[PDB]
Amino acid sequence: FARSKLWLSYFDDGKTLPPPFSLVPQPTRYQQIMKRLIKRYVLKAQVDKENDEVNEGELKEIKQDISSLRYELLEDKSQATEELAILIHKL
Amino acid sequence: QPTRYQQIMKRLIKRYVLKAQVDKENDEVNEGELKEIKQDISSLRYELLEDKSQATEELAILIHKL
Amino acid sequence: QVQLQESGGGSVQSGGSLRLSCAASGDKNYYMGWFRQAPGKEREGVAAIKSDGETRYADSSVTGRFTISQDNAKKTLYLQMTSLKPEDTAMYYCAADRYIGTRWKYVRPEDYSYWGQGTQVTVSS
Amino acid sequence: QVQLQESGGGSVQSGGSLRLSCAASGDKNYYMGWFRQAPGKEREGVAAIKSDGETRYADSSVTGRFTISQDNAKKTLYLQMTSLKPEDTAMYYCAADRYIGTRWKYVRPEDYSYWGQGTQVTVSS
Amino acid sequence: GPAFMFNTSL
Amino acid sequence: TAEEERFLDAAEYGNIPVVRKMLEESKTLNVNCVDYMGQNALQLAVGNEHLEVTELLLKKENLARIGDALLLAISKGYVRIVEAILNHPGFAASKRLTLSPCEQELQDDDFYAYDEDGTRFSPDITPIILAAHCQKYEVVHMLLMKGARIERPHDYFCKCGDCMEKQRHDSFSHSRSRINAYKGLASPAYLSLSSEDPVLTALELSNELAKLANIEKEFKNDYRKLSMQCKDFVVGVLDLCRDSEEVEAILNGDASLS
Amino acid sequence: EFKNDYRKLSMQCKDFVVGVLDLCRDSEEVEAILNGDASLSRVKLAIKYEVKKFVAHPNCQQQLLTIWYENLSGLREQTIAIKCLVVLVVALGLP
Ligand SMILES: [Ca+2]
Ligand SMILES: [Ca+2]
Ligand SMILES: [Ca+2]
Ligand SMILES: [Zn+2]
Repeated sequence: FARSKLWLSYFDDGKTLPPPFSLVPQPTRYQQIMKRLIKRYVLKAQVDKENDEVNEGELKEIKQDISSLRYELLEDKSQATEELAILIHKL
Repeated sequence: QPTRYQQIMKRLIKRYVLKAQVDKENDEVNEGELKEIKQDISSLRYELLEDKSQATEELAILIHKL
Repeated sequence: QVQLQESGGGSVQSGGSLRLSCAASGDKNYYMGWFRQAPGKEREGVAAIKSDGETRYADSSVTGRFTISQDNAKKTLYLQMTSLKPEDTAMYYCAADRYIGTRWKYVRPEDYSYWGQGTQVTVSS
Repeated sequence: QVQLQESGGGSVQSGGSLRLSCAASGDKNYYMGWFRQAPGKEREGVAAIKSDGETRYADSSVTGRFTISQDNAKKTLYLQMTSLKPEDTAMYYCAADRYIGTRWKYVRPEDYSYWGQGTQVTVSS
Repeated sequence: GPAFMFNTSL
Repeated sequence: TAEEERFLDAAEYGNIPVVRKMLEESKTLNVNCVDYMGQNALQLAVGNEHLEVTELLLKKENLARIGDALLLAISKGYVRIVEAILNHPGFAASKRLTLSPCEQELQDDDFYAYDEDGTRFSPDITPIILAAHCQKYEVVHMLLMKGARIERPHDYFCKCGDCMEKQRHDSFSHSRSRINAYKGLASPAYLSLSSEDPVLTALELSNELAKLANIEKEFKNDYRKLSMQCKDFVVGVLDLCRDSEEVEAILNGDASLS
Repeated sequence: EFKNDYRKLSMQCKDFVVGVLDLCRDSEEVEAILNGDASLSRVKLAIKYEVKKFVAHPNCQQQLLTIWYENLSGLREQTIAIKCLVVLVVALGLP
């Protein structure tokens, strides 16, 4: 950072000669680039989040997915039994 | 056909590849790895619930014949 | 129970233009939509519009040629039908519901609780 | 729709040699294979070859005695059958498909969309 | 391709 | 549209019955519809590791983002999805895996494009380089079996036509392109599976990367990191030796301690 | 009293622009981040705002080196002694 400040002092055309010898006298292209980099940033940020450690709350979310799935499946299995139970009555 | 040095190198490289894969499996699990399992349950849920619905429609049309 | 009544239907030649109106009686109609039911088939979505005006259209066959809109303040739902085709001949219903959810963007008839009587649209080529 | 027609079949004595040819008409045939269907059973795989030439053979009974190959440029599929056995008597089909997937290495008939008429091969001992 | 084949087509 | 909203959710969350149904009966659906981030069904299915959805989408012709889905699958190490994508006539029939990053940037077919303009990774990153970067041993092997190789980036003071015109054109893409190539060459996944003598290859490459750290002062940390990757690969191979014969092979090469 | 809260938020903006600069892959993207819409407007702002990692990032540094060695492509790769050698050559012949 400090070296760059030294460089920027010499980029201007005013400081040419040393002090002893200085006595003698639809979207624009930028918008397209910004959109690419921001989308590149958002996707890179989401990838970096997915590289973070998994917490207990994230694992509890999966535990509840199995909990919800278990109730849906067991009730669905019970629906097969009741359909076959009433099938016997007709037969 | 291979020389003895080639046989030793093949053993050590296979020993290295398997050891590297074991060391990867010892790394911490990330959020993305857990999301992959969450989607496995998501995909499995849709397959099973539709499969359960297939039982109902088969029995529904069975009543029509009976 | 919101009361929906459809109007504007009739017989039009192919490539014509029609405008369906739906008068709504009640306040819990934050979600409204249009559904068609061709004979011999099941009722399917056409369009759906929220209170804020966010719309979604079923399929891409009706996109660009069918427009849904609502006075909202005046409690009326409109369906502007242009470039009519013979396969557009069906019975058109307007449905309303207080809430839909994440399935709103699918325009599915089973998510709507209040239904109108339906008006017959017959496009002849 | 790719058109497949089989040729080269016939009756051969046991231990003989046969060569089946399959003329393909169309461009989306990046995956081709040979399938046999013995009477009283279901259609089962024999071999399958990609465009790049990667092959897999069903079972180990046909490995080493059956060879699949394709002119590729000339749009022809070949099955070189050697050391024929009486159980090899079946109806041989060539099938083509644009894409298979991870199930390609199984040589499963249900993964192929375009089928030929099939040629009868009868090996007599 | 690979230098070592640790595994003929399976 | 509602059909595309329903289709994208089905692919993203692995609703295989719905995905299969829509790809069969629907005649008004564009498989190339994108979500709020410009990701179509294939990119959403690959990202969530839906192999069954991925194969259903790839059966549908005129499907887009085939090249990006492979890179996305390689990056996440979805080996089963990778071989499903590598079985798409875009890869199977052509020679995209064999051609170099330079030859790739001459085709200008936008095969590995993830959107209207741009790619998910740097354009110089090929499937084999990406697999080496991520250190996917099985993916590198699969690509190596297909004939994919990392082209060496030439010397820094190379006066050939390619190195002269690339430095003149950009001089920053070229500098980043050679780092990516060396980042794949210096990976243990590619070091072990490519050369017959990975220990000799890693030692020579470690010196080559160490010299470039001085030459490229601004990217010195990038090259020093890659040199250490080759340094601890040969230490890792030496650590696995269990008898004298294995040690004498690593230390003496093919008792001169070469 | 809430100095630590605001300094933490300032660093969040500081490493966001470094993160965007890190994603640039060719000269055009770098010239957009550094020059804004070759006046290094954003480089001067980053120095003014003491966003040190933005200026010290290799993507920004490689752009400064190009301007630093405008017509000295040969002197860029020369050794330190040769660079010190030309200082004396300039010093002796400076008048
Ligand atoms: Ca976390
Ligand atoms: Ca991990
Ligand atoms: Ca999965
Ligand atoms: Zn060169």
